[PDB]
Amino acid sequence: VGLSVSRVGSAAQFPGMKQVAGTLKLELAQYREVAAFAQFGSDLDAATQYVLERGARLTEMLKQKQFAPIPIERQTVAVYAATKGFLDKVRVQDIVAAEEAVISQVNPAVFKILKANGKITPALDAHLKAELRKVKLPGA
Amino acid sequence: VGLSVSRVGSAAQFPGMKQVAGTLKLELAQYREVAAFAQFGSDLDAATQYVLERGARLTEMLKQKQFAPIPIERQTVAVYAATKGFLDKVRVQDIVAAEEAVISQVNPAVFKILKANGKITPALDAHLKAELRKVKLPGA
Amino acid sequence: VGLSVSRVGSAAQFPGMKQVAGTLKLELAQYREVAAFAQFGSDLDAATQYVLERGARLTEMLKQKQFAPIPIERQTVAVYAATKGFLDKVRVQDIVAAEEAVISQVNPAVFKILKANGKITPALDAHLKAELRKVKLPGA
Amino acid sequence: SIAELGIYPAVDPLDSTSRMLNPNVIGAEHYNVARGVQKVLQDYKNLQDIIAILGMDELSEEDKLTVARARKIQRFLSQPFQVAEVFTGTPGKYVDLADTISGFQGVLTGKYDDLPEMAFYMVGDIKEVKEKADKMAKDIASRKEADNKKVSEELK
Amino acid sequence: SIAELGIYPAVDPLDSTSRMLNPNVIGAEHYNVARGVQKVLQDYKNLQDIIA
Amino acid sequence: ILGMDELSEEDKLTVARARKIQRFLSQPFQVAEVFTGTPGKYVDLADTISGF
Amino acid sequence: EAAAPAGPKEFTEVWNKKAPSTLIVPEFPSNYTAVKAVGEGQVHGDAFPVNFYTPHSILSQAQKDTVVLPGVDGYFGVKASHVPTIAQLKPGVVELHSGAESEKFFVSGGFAFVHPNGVTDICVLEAATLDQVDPAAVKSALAAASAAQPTDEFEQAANRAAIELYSALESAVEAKA
Amino acid sequence: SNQAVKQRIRAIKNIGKITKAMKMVAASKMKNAQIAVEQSRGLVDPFVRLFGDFPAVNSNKSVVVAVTSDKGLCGGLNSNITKYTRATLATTESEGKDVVVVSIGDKGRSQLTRIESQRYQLAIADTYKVRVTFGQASLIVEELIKHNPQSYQILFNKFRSAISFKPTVATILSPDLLEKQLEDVTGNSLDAYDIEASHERSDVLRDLTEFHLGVTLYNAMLENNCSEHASRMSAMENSTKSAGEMLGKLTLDYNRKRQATITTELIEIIAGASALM
Amino acid sequence: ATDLGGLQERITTTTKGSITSVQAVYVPADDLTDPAPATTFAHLDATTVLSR
Repeated sequence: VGLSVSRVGSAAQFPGMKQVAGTLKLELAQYREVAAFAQFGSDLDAATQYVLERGARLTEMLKQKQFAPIPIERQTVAVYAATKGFLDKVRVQDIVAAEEAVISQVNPAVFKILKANGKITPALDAHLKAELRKVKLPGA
Repeated sequence: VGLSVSRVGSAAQFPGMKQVAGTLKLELAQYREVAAFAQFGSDLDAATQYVLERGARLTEMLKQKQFAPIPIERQTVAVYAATKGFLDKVRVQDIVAAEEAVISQVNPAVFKILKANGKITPALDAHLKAELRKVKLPGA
Repeated sequence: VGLSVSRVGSAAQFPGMKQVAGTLKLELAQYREVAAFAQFGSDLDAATQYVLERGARLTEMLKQKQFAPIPIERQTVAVYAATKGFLDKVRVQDIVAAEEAVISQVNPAVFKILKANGKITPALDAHLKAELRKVKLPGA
Repeated sequence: SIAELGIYPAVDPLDSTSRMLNPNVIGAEHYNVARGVQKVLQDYKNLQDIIAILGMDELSEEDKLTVARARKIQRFLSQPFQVAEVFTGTPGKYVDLADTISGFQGVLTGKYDDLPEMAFYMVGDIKEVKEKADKMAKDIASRKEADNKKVSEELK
Repeated sequence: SIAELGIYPAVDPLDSTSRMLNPNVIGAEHYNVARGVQKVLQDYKNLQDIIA
Repeated sequence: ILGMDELSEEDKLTVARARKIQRFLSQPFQVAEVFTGTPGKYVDLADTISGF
Repeated sequence: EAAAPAGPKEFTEVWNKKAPSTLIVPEFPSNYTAVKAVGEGQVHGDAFPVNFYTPHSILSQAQKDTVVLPGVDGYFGVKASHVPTIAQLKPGVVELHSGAESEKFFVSGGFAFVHPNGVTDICVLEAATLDQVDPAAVKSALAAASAAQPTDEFEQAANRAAIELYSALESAVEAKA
Repeated sequence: SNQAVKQRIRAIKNIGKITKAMKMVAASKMKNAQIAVEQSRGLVDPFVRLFGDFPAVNSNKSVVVAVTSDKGLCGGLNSNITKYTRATLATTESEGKDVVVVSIGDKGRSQLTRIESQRYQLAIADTYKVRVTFGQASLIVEELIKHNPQSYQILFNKFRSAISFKPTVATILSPDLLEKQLEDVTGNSLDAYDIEASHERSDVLRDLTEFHLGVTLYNAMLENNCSEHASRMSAMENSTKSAGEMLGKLTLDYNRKRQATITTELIEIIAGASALM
Repeated sequence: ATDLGGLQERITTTTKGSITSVQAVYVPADDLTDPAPATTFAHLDATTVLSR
């Protein structure tokens, strides 16, 4: 993600993805800076460990399986559930199932208005904050 | 000793030298790999350190002055005297005189039947087990 | 100064400079030995600490502006003024202004004897040591 | 790089060879001293990376004895040349072969762990390292009184 | 590098690939074991610049 | 690695002067006023030497 | 009786004639303290220097005019030019007055020295002040301290220390203002 | 040859990250261990104004203590007080006394038995793993008074600043075995104090010397721990600097070999084409 | 050098006017001693580094 460039993607992506992907790529810009530093997890500052844990959340969030491409609204709400709150308690081993859980258990009428409007309106933002807390996450 | 290969294997080896050679290879393989940490001689670990000084005995064993090839019986006796631990008392820096003391102080009738028998027979591995103790080794 | 060599000009330098810059390149050598090991801030031996701010004075004495060459007599007095300790305890950000003070205040008949003899004669260094004590160095 | 260290003649001792370096040609103690000097220098060359990136302060004691003896025999292999005395200022030092064997055996066994490193730099043999040691340890005590002027107003 | 550790066959686990490594083909409970083995060995390869 | 109040007060002044130098090197551009609104400013040389 | 003048002045001598010269003479803890015990002054009238110490904290370096210390022979009070006293303290409350206001710490036990220059040094281990103690778990502990009498003298001494600490912590928690 | 340089570059570029990381880690440990050290500095003062400071005593039995580090990436700190403890053992030993040598830290047992093997009798280690407390220092003190000496010498590096660590020697005397004898100044210097103990002066001096040994051992191994962190923060910043310089020279040489490689294969292709055409 | 020089030597100040050329400089393989920047930099009188 540090070496792959796209010199078009400034105002050539999904607007609901653009609301979130700036934060996602700036959180990963700190994780790639501190990652190879703090390979050990013993004696850590409370600011560096937080961006380490966030980068480890986003890293397991972005990986997906083969021959199953995701619609754009579903990955929009998955990166919204990752770069906001709603996932800061699942470890790393369960985010592969936790994004599937937040995809499946969320009332899927948010996807239709997300896809038709194109962006995250504040009404849909508030229903998306509300819809993401009632998801039974498989972190156990 | 790492990069040196022989793709005939031990199929074309003198017997008896084969009985000591797998051991010599194995301890040299341990001595090579627990090295690149031997610069820190401070922390005595007593499991790696025995391996390090044993491999030092074996590495000092295989040094050899030129234009004087050794007969194969004296070679396998000199390696048997290091892989059975007879030389653990002598220091690292003084085995090339200790091996010469071993070779010139055992009876010359050990080799006359080690060459003829082809391998270290059970009627011989306890003869020289006692012959290797009745000689004096230059080192305390 | 360590790499810059000239094995052909040695028998081709100004004999007044040959006897005062034989001291200059050796004291710059020790300054090259101290600052290449004591950059850690380990300890000040208080004699190697002397030659660190002596060699810093010889470096700042050897700076020069552009398109302003100096005659060889006004060079070897500024090297005489620095290696003989007359420029000592002048602060190192004054020596550009201080070696301009040396050449300006020393009697111009000094440079006329030194150019013509080509050599700091015994009658002159006793005189030139005097004229350097009567020098209004900046900063005192 | 050996020339950039100031060691002249800049002979790499771990890359120069001879067919006379044979115990049946030059003798036993000469060949043994030469192989011991090359063992110390190789053991120091194998310690260059960790000395560079971790510091001198983290080796073992036998390692940092090896480093000190190797820094002694690196300086001791240098020598002032009689054809270089016109652009150096040092007199040239023809060293006899027995003097070289005796001095390097002295540094190898440990008779000279007490001298500084720069006592060995650009000297003839093992007497001149001790002469230069007292020449450079009288120099740190070389502080005389009153500046010895006799120049203030010399009469005519 | 697998061979001078004495490991035979000296097959690099993090360089040997197959088209039979789909979960559709060899099943999921084999593919998960293989992917976990590769994950563990790659993280050990990352930790070897500290633990050496 | 240590903190903002670790260093001296002259270091505080070096931080303050450099942070207002880093902002004073910024400039609104006359060609970019069509999509940033604020008019651009052609600064002469005699003004920026005096300002800095 | 005074036949061995030891000290950092004189350790320098025997060290400099017997240690290698690359090491300077090592420092000593007396080089880091400014205030001695027999020296002149540091009383000036009414308020004397009190130094309250624990291993993990410094609780008072300020000048106080009277200190109430809980010695093993009872709570005594230290006025300005008090007699020099090395006093072993039992579990009790230390009151450092300055006027109307005072700081009351309950301590765990540990000595308190008064020096011939008026410098007072309270040196306890755990100084748990009275507004951070609970009044409920003290009885839960001294109940077992009253009940348990073992066969060994070691836990006997531990239980006696337990009851003399907990009983003193009783008397200084109900009768507080 | 031209690939092994590309792996050496990645190795040195990773070492320049690991050492920068642990430089920041040692800085974070140093900034919060300095807090405990300058609070622990208080309690050592009443004992050194009450009992004085007598290093050069005529003890017939001594226990020296060299307070070293556990992790061994400190940079000449542990061998500094090894030089100091072989200098102070060559200062008191001139009269035929018994000396016990103990050490706190694994870098003490690995560097004290090299200079002296027979008097070394005890190795305390794994001290700084969780934290350093006073119950731990007092347990170490009780295991020191398992022997019955007339003096105790503590060797430690005192955290003067983040740059200077002055090696301090600290002395404690056994109570009436040597402490009452060293105070006799035409009478005594301790008779001015009125003992308010439950028992006599020898028992309160025994308890006072145990408490003094405990607080100087606690302060000694706090000062040495945070000076260890400061020398690690300064010793991994001369390490990442040298690993950046080595990486820069490796990148320059790799670029030279890269350009020479492209020219070499290009010249061979041109020669093979001109040998036909 | 001759092709780059024949381009860049026509960008001068004459007596009648001047051409001032701002040239975007790409550095191949992040190597400043590669012959295309090492020949291009011999002509440049100023560098204007735009950093992220």
